Amino acid sequence: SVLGLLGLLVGYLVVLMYAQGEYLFAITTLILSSAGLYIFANRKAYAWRYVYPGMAGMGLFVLFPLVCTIAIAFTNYSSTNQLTFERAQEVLLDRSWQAGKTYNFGLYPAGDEWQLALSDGETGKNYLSDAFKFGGEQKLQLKETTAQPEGERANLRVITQNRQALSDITAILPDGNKVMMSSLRQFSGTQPLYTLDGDGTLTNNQSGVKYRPNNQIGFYQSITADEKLSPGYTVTTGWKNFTRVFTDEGIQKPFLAIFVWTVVFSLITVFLTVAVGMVLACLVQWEALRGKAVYRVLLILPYAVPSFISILIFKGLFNQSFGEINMMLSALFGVKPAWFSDPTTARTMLIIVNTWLGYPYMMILCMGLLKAIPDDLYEASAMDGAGPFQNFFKITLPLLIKPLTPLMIASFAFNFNNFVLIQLLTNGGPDRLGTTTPAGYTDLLVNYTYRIAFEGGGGQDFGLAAAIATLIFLLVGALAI
Amino acid sequence: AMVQPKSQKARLFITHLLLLLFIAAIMFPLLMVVAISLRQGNFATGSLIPEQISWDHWKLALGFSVEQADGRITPPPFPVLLWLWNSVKVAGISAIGIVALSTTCAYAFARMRFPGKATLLKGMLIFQMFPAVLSLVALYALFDRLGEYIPFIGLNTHGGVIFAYLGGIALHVWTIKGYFETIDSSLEEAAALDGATPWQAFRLVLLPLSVPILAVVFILSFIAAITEVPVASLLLRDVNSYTLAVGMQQYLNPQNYLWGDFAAAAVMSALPITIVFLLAQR
Amino acid sequence: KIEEGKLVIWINGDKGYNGLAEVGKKFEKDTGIKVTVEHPDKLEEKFPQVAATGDGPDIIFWAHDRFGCYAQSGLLAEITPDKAFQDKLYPFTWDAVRYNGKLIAYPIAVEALSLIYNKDLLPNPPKTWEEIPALDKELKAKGKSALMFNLQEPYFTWPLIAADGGYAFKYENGKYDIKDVGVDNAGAKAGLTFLVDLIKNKHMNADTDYSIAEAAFNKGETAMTINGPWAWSNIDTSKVNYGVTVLPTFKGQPSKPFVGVLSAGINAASPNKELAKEFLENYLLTDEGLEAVNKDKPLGAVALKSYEEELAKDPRIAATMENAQKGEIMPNIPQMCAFWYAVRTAVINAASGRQTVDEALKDAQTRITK
Amino acid sequence: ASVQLQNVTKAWGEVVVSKDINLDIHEGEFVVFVGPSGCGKSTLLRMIAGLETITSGDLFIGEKRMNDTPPAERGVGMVFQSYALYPHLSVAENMSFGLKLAGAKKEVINQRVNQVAEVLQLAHLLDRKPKALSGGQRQRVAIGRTLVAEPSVFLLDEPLSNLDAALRVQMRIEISRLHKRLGRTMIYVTHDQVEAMTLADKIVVLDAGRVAQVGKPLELYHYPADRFVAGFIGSPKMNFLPVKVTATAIDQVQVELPMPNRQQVWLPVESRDVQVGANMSLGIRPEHLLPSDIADVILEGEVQVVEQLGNETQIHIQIPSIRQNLVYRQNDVVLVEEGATFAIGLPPERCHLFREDGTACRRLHKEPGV
Amino acid sequence: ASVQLQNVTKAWGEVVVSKDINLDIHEGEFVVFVGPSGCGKSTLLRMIAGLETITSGDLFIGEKRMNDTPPAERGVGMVFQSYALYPHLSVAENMSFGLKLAGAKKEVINQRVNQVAEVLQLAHLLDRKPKALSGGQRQRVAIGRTLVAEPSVFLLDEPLSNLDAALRVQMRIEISRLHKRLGRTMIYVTHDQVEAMTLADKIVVLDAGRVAQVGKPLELYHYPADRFVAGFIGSPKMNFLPVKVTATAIDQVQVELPMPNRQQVWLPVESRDVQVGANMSLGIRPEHLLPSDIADVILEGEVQVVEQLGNETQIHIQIPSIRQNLVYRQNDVVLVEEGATFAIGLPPERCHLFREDGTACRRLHKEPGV
Ligand SMILES: CCCCCC/C=C/CCCCCCCCCC(=O)O[C@H](COC(=O)CCCCCCCCCCCCCCC)COP(=O)(O)OC[C@@H](O)CO
Ligand SMILES: OC[C@H]1O[C@H](O[C@H]2[C@H](O)[C@@H](O)[C@@H](O)O[C@@H]2CO)[C@H](O)[C@@H](O)[C@@H]1O
Ligand SMILES: OC[C@H]1O[C@H](O[C@H]2[C@H](O)[C@@H](O)[C@@H](O)O[C@@H]2CO)[C@H](O)[C@@H](O)[C@@H]1O
Ligand SMILES: [Mg+2]
Ligand SMILES: [Mg+2]
Repeated sequence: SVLGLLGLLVGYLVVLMYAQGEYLFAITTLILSSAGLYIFANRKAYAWRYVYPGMAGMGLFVLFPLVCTIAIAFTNYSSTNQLTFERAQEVLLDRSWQAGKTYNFGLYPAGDEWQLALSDGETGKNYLSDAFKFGGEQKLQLKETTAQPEGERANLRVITQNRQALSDITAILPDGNKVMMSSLRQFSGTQPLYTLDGDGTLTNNQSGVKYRPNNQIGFYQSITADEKLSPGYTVTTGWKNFTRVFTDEGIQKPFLAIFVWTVVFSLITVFLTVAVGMVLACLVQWEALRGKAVYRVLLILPYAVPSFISILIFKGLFNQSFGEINMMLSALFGVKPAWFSDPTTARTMLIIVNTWLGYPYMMILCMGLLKAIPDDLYEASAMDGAGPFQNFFKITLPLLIKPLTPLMIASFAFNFNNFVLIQLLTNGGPDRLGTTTPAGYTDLLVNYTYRIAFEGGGGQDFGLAAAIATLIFLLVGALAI
Repeated sequence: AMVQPKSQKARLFITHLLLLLFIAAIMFPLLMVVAISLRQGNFATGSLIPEQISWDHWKLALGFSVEQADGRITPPPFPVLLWLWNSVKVAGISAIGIVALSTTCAYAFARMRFPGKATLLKGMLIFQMFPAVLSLVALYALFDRLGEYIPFIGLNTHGGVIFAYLGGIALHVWTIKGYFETIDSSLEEAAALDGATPWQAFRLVLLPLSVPILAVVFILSFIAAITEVPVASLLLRDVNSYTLAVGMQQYLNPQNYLWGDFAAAAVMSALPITIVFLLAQR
Repeated sequence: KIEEGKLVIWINGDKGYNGLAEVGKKFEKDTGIKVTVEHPDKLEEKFPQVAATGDGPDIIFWAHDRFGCYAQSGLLAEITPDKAFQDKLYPFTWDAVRYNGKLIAYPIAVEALSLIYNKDLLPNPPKTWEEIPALDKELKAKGKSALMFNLQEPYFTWPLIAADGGYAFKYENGKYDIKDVGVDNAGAKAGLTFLVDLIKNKHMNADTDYSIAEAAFNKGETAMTINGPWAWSNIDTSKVNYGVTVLPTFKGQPSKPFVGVLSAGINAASPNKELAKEFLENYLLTDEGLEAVNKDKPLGAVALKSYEEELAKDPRIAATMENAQKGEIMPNIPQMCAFWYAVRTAVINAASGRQTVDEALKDAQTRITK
Repeated sequence: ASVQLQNVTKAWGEVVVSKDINLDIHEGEFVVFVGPSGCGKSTLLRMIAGLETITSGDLFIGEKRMNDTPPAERGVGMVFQSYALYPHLSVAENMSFGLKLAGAKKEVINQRVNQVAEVLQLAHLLDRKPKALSGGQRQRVAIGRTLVAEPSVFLLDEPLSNLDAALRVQMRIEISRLHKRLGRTMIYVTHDQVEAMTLADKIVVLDAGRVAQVGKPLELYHYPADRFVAGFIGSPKMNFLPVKVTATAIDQVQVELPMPNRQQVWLPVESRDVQVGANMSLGIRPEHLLPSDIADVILEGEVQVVEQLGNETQIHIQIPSIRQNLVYRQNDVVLVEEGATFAIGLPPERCHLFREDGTACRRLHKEPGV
Repeated sequence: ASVQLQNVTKAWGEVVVSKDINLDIHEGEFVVFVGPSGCGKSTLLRMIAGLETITSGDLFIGEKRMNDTPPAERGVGMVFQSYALYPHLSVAENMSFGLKLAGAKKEVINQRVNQVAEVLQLAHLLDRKPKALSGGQRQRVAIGRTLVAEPSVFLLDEPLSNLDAALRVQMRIEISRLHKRLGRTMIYVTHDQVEAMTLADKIVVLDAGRVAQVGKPLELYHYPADRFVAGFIGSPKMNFLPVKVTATAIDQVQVELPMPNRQQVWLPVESRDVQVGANMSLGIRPEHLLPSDIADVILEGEVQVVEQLGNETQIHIQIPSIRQNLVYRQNDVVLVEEGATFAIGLPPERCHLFREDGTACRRLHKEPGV
């Protein structure tokens, strides 16, 4: 019933995955599909039915783009080397040079059929084609005339409506050569810049220079019996990107240095957010407190505001010379801290902002997790004569840290790769001096690798960044063993 | 409810002031936005408390044009309301999807016995630790090949952005499993003896008792998707299909700093998550 | 894949995008084809990224200096104006949009920075950079300040640096020699040192950006600013009594601002190259179209000869051209867009006090060459 | 040490859960509060302990008022119903926790722990955590904890209530022998009437908050104040027969039985404030009932349930015209099958009598033990 | 309809909790498994229900093997120890949940619940939820569920374990009346020996996962097969005295008491497999001890505890030369103060004798009811 209809797509997609190329994606599409049919059909595998749809998402949208990203590392993927070879030549073959001169054209109705007219400005002569029907690639031989065509000239709107059929019409003069639509008002001779023969050798039509695909650098290059055509294509390079990480001194320089900041940043985040989160969660549920429910919503509010807009409003608030925080921080005290210029002051700001950002989540967590403690433990403590502080450190805290550990080691993992905070607030903070790659003081491992690949200027090597992305992750694979 | 020592109020009163000062410290930034959203002009700098109200910034956030006495009617620079509904769609559908996938999977992990259930969960977490930001190159290529076959979940689609998030469930799976292993075993066993199949026990016994955890998982996932930037702005290309996160960063062009217009939209951007919190009192 | 049947246009946010849209509505009225104008953040970066995958706008707006990098990357289609159209613009603007003997964009308007002064606070603006610190003390005690302009971009700080003898690439008779860069020399150092000395004497903040500068001048807090024609529309609204004049001279030598020409290129991946041609040639680059944009935010001294002569009578544009003559035209070579990144890093790190001018520029010098 | 309650009342907004109840508990006295679940036993204990505020009335411990004194300074300890053992702490840390905080003494801790662990055989469990221990051991840690603290008043909220029947019986002896060895004031709370009888110097019966009766265990058994006390104390429940008063004297009262054979008998009981024709309740305990050949008052019915306990035989008899199976009790083994006919003797000397409201008529029959 | 277990063995990894145990349970038989907590009572019940796997052995329910048969198709109904009441569902839905799913019958559901709710008095609590009910009401709901199910086999896991003492006595009658009414197979599990003795037709005593004895309650009481069985049955624990065998005879066994007055008594007990000089345990129940004036074998010592139960009197006596208190039990009321000297008679006819391995010597005295 449903086995056959879902079995229909296995062969409607599977077979077409083999066709039209795409060999890289045709493999996993069947492996994941055939496993889903085997599990959901016979009742021998029932436990996997609850697991499969979960891991299928994990595979397609987490595991694949990772394996694929590691494949990106073995190649020279760059701002220049960005497309496949068949997309590179597709671009190169598309571009065209103008040969012949321009003519002004007009569209004139003759019953149901149309009529074209060009006008040479050099000679002053006019040319007019026979009656034709719009549609398909057709050639029209124009004839010289002194008379006017019957029927009024078509307005722009009408010529725009028939633009597609008009672009395929290749008109030709009695004297000149082929001429095609160049705008809504003009016709000019536009021939393709290159031609591709039997072998993959592009030959120029204006200069006449031939070009062959150089698969060492990834470009079409000029050969003599050196020009480099620069749309560019992606080609494998092997261990060349991985070796650069172990070879370079200017890439390795901040690489170890920001690692320290990354871990230190996330440790201090976890510690302060848990502290603030827990202490408040204890206080909001405290019996003796009056407006518990009012306090509860107010302390949570920061979380009801999206992270990115908080960071952006903080960025403007933390401005050094101007900006409202230092405006009042110089009125009292008298200091205007260098929140962006100084490495430490910036690093401090990050933590202040992140603590603001991160405490509500820990509070909410502790609020629920706090209910796992039975009330009579504090009643037995009251008999023995313990104060509020004594209760917290001898009972509350040690009884919360165990169920909390996995959630805060998860918080360390989150804040380890907290990309959006750094990019939006500081984007690397103060610049790290004398580096071959773009690097900052507040950059995390995710930020540094991102700068290497995507940041305009100072190199855009997607491959090198992919090599470092793999090198991080595989070394985090030590957290397993 | 228990007799209290040392006048009690010594600590109670001093706590009221400490929280009262704390809420002031944390509300300040948000009160700035509200103030900037009412201040006239789009300048980055201005008076802490506005001399006179403006409304102008709130007018173009809601879609109205305004007439400044100088150069005629200025139109709303960005479709903020559309961006708002877009964010709700992508995160809402996203979060239901995440709950459904992660809740069912955890049920098998907590109850059903199958070999290597420990290593798969371990592996799921470790793989998820790798940031999606260092995969954007591959992600674009993924939805590029995927787009030409199933158009409604490819590049420049909300379905694509939703299906992109549907991977991150490992964390939730653990949490939900952990919650399941807290519920009394007898209930599912008593259901089994009554005749209930493993699914019947899931829906009629286990689910209705797990409402609060699934509520939290939804809220967390909903928040997570509302603020996602890297992937969202990578896949979503058309302005009219932007989510709040993608679009809201167009306000702060260094040479076209619309700081006022931004503030009105920023307060408006807090609405969906707050709506969720206020409905989640059950 | 860029959609066929419509025109997506990208233009920097500080230009008159709403006006340009009005031109698009007329194009829609006549052709029935919808024009979408957008002003994405960091446009100079976004376009190369999207266009390389065959995406982005059909028409792209920037100063001509970035267009050489775009053309070399295969992101630009060769534009094809006939003899009659080329004769409608000034020849020196076509030279700005020429890369390897080919026209890669339509030049729209000539841009140049000028010193903008508040008349009520300062009736006689300084002819020299040297007399500003003295003037600042005078105005600072009055509750105000002398000069506030964007320091985060080199485009705004290059006039002072290139005054005593700074340059990007030495232009030999024929072509730009890319091995001779004048950001390291004594002239470039002396200029940037003067900037740092204005910061070290509290006349300026190291982190003053475009947003703060535009705020300070339009609210009447500073007497002077350094800005382009696009910014005049905001000053009109603020009803500040302002003049536009020559840039101050440093060490006797005049400030030499890099002259930009706002240019419109056609995406090499557009299936609307014919419609893109008609819009720009017959709608934008007419007396009516340019007026629509200039009425939103001033273009400066336009490339279209007909509208330029209507526009030349405005003293603001006279002063724009006067400073343009004293500066030199921005090169379009692919090494130019790599020129700005290093100078950005150099100036900001020098102004902050992280590096001395000598150390900050030496890093930039070895970066341009490589 | 001496704990006394004057008009103590607990309310929850509007729900008066406990009426104004007076209790006088002398130094070193073993007092047991008994009643059904939810009758307010723990509420009282918590009010004495300080874990619950007193809405109305006065509470004294050692002849000073404690109502507003914090729980710690009351000189009072509590074994909690759930044991309230700290899950994260060891047995030795659970037992010493009290004096561990404030006034910590390393050497004194070791003594008090090992001494109390000696008398409860817990020296081998000190290093262990509560989750590793069995229920029975965890109880000994709970009691052990307060024994280390050495309070003047011990408060026990159902310490035996969660143990195996055989372990419950054994632990009763331990508590008795602990009581006499210490000689200190102990307030005990249970629902088991057996524990009240075998432990208490003085019993306090609670009926929906109200104190029903106070006195010696053996006094509560023979002479109950109302129908509730009579029905609550005793191994199997006392037999209640609806009777009608026909004759009244100065010494005894005659009542009519609900049988078709209307028999009448005099009962040596109080005759102050009694009326003829009042529907009363006859009280007779299963143990007190006699064989048919001895007595003159005979009740005959059908045997429904026979419970062979080994040490005794309990027989449930369906007497006609009354929907209540009469319970008999006798030593050794009685060979009577289920369904067979049986007759018993009703002794007037061992009879109780209750009013319409439930108030018991004072028994004049002198019993040994009071 | 008739469950039976052959060579049944349960194991956890390597630990073999239960060895090959044989049990045969007849149709309509009421079988009670008794033993301490953690002796495997629930496990046995769970293995019959299919919630737990039988490692080695055969399980029959109504003359067919059930080992691998899913729990649902076992024709069995369990009352869980926790009650296993669905918190989200009402009382009505808790009792009808079985026939709600797998073929709903709206008309029938209403009937089957109301018929069961009538014979438990749950009619006014149908629409209520498990949190609103009390523990006593919750128990009846848990039983109700299976009564609606009407299975061939009932499995009750300590249904009286958590109730009040007085309510635990009342419900025992409600159970026995329900058994003879339904007339179906019932497997009962409890730690309380009283429940075993009253309710069961056949008792199975468990000791560390091992079946120690099977038989009628009165057989278990009079003739235990080992020391464990003897010490598990009977209100207070049987007295045990360390004796040394001095002489043997086909008809009886002679032992020596550990006293300085080394008395030697002849016990009417199986001399089979008993040697002279072998150290043994003399068993004697508190009820079976006689007043001193009756017998000639006297035991004298100091009174440690006097427990006035009202209906009886329990007396604990410290006999020198045995550091275990001799427990005495006498009907009516005995006026003896603690610390006084008390002597009792040790009747040889009523004595048990156990070997080193705890195995009982078969009693040759004929007790009535066996
Ligand atoms: C770095 C810290 C930043 C903190 C930011 C938070 C900002 C809010 C300002 C409030 C500051 C606290 C001032 C203390 C005021 C006393 C409050 C009080 O006296 O109220 C107490 C509330 O408890 C309680 O939070 C106990 C009181 C908590 C005090 C302990 C605070 C020390 C935190 C540092 C420890 C780090 C945690 C380590 C995490 C890995 C009363 O408790 P009890 O009735 O005995 O307990 C029993 C009941 O709770 C049972 O449910
Ligand atoms: O801790 C800083 C961080 O906290 C929050 O991030 C949460 C996230 O929302 C959850 O989904 C989960 O993964 O845990 C994270 C932290 O442990 C805030 O959302 C975020 O703004 C802030 O940076
Ligand atoms: O600052 C580097 C930047 O300078 C120029 O950009 C100018 C632009 O030409 C103006 O029209 C206006 O938008 O201000 C910009 C500076 O903020 C160059 O055109 C550009 O290539 C370069 O990156
Ligand atoms: Mg209680
Ligand atoms: Mg059990």
